[PDB]
Amino acid sequence: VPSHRRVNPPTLRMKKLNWQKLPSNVAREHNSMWASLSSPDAEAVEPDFSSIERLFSFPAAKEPKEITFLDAKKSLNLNIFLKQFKCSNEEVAAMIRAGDTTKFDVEVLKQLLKLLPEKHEIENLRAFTEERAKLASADHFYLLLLAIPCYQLRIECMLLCEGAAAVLDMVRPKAQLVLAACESLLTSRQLPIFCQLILRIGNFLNYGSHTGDADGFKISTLLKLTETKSQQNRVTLLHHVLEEAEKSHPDLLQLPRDLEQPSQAAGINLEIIRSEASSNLKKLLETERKVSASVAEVQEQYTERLQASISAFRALDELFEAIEQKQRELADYLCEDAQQLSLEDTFSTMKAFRDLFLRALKENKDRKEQAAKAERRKQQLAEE
Amino acid sequence: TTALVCDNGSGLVKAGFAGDDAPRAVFPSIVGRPRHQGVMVGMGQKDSYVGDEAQSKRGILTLKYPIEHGIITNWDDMEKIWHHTFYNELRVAPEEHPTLLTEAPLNPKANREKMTQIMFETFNVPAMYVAIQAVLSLYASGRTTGIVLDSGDGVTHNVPIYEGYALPHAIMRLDLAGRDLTDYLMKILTERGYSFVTTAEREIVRDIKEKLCYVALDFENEMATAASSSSLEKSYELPDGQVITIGNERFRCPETLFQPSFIGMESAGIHETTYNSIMKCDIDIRKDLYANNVMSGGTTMYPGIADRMQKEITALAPSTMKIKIIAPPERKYSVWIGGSILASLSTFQQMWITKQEYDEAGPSIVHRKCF
Amino acid sequence: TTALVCDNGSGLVKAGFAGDDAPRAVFPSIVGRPRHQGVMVGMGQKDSYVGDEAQSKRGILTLKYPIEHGIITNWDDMEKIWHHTFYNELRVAPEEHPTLLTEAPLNPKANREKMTQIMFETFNVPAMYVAIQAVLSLYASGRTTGIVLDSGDGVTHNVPIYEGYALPHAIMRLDLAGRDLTDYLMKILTERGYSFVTTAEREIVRDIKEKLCYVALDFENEMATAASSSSLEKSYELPDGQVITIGNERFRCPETLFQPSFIGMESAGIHETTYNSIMKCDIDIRKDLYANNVMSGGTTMYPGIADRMQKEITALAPSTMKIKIIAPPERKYSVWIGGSILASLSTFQQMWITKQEYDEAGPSIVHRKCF
Ligand SMILES: Nc1ncnc2c1ncn2[C@@H]1O[C@H](COP(=O)(O)OP(=O)(O)OP(=O)(O)O)[C@@H](O)[C@H]1O
Ligand SMILES: Nc1ncnc2c1ncn2[C@@H]1O[C@H](COP(=O)(O)OP(=O)(O)O)[C@@H](O)[C@H]1O
Ligand SMILES: [Mg+2]
Ligand SMILES: [Mg+2]
Repeated sequence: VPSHRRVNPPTLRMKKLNWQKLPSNVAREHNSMWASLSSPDAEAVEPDFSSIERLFSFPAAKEPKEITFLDAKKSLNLNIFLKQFKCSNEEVAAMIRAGDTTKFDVEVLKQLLKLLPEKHEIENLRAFTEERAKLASADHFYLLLLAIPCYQLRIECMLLCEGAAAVLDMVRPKAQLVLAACESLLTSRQLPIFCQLILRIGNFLNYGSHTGDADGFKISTLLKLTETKSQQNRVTLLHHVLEEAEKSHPDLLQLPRDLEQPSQAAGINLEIIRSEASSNLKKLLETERKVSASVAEVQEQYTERLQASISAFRALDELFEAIEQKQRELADYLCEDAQQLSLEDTFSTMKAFRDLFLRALKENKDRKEQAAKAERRKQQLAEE
Repeated sequence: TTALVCDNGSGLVKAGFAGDDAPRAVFPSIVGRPRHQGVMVGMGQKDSYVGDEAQSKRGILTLKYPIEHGIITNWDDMEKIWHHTFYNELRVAPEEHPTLLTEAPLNPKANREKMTQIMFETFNVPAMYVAIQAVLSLYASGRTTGIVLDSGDGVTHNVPIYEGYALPHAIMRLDLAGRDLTDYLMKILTERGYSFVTTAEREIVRDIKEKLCYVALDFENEMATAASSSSLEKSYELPDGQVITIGNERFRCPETLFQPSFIGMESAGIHETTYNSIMKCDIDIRKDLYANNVMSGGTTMYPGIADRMQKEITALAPSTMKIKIIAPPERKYSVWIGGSILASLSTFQQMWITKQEYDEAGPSIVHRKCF
Repeated sequence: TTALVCDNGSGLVKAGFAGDDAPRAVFPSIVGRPRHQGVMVGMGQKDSYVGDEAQSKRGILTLKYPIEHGIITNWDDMEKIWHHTFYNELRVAPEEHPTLLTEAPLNPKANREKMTQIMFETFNVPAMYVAIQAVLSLYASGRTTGIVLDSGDGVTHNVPIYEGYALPHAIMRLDLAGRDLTDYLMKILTERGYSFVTTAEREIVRDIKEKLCYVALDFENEMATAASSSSLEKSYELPDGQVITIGNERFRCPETLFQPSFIGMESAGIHETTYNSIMKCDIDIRKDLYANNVMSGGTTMYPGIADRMQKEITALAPSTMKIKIIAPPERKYSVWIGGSILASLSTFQQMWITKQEYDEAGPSIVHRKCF
């Protein structure tokens, strides 16, 4: 008998508390308690619904035709985009037309190109004939955008000039660092004397074997200096060489001074920035050709900046060609063929070896400092 | 109808009307209870001070924070915080105003159920919304994509988001923020002989953390400068008239944000947490995220955090692509500013959570509606 | 004299004597250093802890797992692990026991040369032989020719073997193993609703992977009954009281071995790398490759992996209805047990590398005796 289900409907709205459900077929099993509860002989306690309805009930007893041709999501994104400028959209269409770069970085122009008007949207805006004030801020911004002749070309000039300036200021000091790196690698002063000391100790060590009696090595042998460990497994060969060089010939301690421009390597891949620079120069040439087909206002707005960008990227391509020529010189310098990676492997090699030089210097200084401290402690315990 | 934006943060509750630039009611979230006895009969000796009255009368009060590590622990206190910020500060009826609310990422679901049921059953509203704090912090910056690091009072969490799509797996959370820096400042101030043990003194240590502390650009050079010369020592006047002078503690206190081993945590600094957040994303969208690092929360008010953060990210990441830090001066209220931007839109009228939706779907439609 | 066999594992280094049924020492591949600063005396506390001692005191220790994906990168910590493995775990000196060793397949040649020169110069063993883990894994089953799937904690490989000699051209690599399965298991249990940020939670999920997870005979059919299976849903109790419920994920964690597109990479599975590795050999050996297919590692303890390997090789290869994939019950340590079988024999005495061979030939003897 469904005695618990027989409930009068309350006239007020009641708070809904959450709990999980069990189904009805699982409910009325014979060994379940609900076979006994559904019997009339069960002790049915009647609660006071009036006091609970006093307590736990709820205390709660234009121009919408904006005629927007967009959907909700793109209008929402364009409203978020429009509200960042803290000004009217008339000023926005003004500095789109006037050619200003102060308030437009790469991401804002990327968002603007990602919220371009579509063909049916432009057709619905042009077929519109009623009052312009009835439209949304999004549609009025699109009408102001369509009022600008060749607006997409101007936004592309904004995006490509700002991106070209950013890529030039990123790539040009690093390409100068690569040029200074390979120039200092081609002409180094104490690096022959360091190789003199290394090959003197190495030809002393591997006597009487098939690996002995050599008169040179590649630059990768500078990585293999760290693989050497002593009987204590604490002193490397590089530690012993710098410890002897600190006593005998300290000019090798000025060895990172000539090679500080090889330090930090390139840290990049040169083909990625070269492809990006070539793509940017191709896009600048295409944009200059498109502006040349456009009106003279766009010409006086953009042609000097496009020519400066094309000149700077041409100087960058000349610098890349110089990097290629010095790469061939560095391949012949270390006597390795040019088909293998002799540019990024050599810079990562030199950055790794200079970090090995700096840690070997500071660990030799720490070893001498702790030896001096232990000697002072021994003299202390001998005094006392 | 003017909506209400009410960021119920761990540190300070920031509430006001939508469509405005600055929040009207900014006040810390503490409940003060008198530990002593009353002898002076009458004059409204009310037993639980909430808000700025707890701040002003703090010398006789035990202060309890209802929010601990971005989790609403004490619920009666947090209801008193909501009652004070609706009735005493804004002085508005909740039944005639929508109320935007904020939340921390990776929150428990039953926590959202509980705030939804208090915001629909006790304080009845026509509509309300729950949003991620980092997403509103990004919307204050006006860009659609980027990574937002938010360091509140209990949580420093990283959320990268690309075109509004918040990546769930690349969100993570580090429990090291302003209260832990305050406790470490109590621990290191006893080296100079200044003792602060009471909860009343936590406001004083939080105040000197707000006023005098700053992020060092390099920790070792600032150590050598502080050890060499006493040029960086700064004085503070206590409310009892005593004047203290602190030295290296101006930069040893935010350095826990970059070195969590000071307070004894195995996890790395916020730069490494940002980096590991970036590697969890897809490799194509990382270029957008590296140039769009957005700070929010008042723990980024230290005036050396941007250049040090740029240095740490540029050192740790590969240097191929652009590193740019977005640190607006009003990023302390960027959660509230982004809520005011989001609440005042014509498209937002259909993402409101109405009373009828609550009656249909319990306090559970916020899971399937919001992210 | 009895010989020593050690499996230098990515997640578990095992060590013991030749002829034993089980390895005497099983310890994780960890090196611990003290996490906080502090010196005192404390009755001579050790500067570095390794293995079970590092596992036992691991709260005050930062750990290092120095093998990355089967391949050795940090060499000093391997030297410390080998010093623990001889001098304290088995309590031996390595200059009189011949020592069998294990390598990951497709090992770099400089790693093998460095391994041999550290065995001969530092430890000064009188005899050492490097074997691929798959060749020892075939030796535990007791045959000399065939392809073997070996998935440990670092990396998955399929290696063909001819008369005890491996073919390095047709060895194939799949970039997942039990560590990657453990990471994926934390990922989909986090998607189920849990969170594992601590050390002990990761060890509990490792023991969940040890106990509950299995491979079904059919993935699609067991998906088809996944909501309706009364026996699929298992659970586990953490000792502080947390309950972890696992359902279909019990056969989604190891099926990453069969289909690596579950996690988001397009690499071939443990049956597909096996099939492609069989076709890259000479044609004559391929029936012997199918006839002696042995799975090995702790990543093959999932029950019902044998009949699923049977069904997948049945699907790819129409000639393999009736040939059975051999799954020993002790193929946790089949690398070690096959090393015990190989080193304990009296036919292996010629194949050891002497000290004089390294002295006259250089380290490159590891290219030419171990093949
Ligand atoms: N019973 C089990 N069921 C499932 N997984 C297990 C079981 N026991 C151990 N594992 C897991 O499998 C791995 C152990 O496999 P194994 O001992 O072969 O690895 P390893 O030797 O360290 O690796 P590698 O051979 O790549 O060097 C670990 O990731 C461990 O967590
Ligand atoms: N000017 C300041 N300088 C340094 N720290 C500040 C400053 N103002 C506030 N803070 C710190 O940042 C926090 C600001 O709180 P907020 O981020 O607005 O909310 P919550 O942290 O409660 O989520 C406070 O706890 C305070 O410790
Ligand atoms: Mg906050
Ligand atoms: Mg192993």
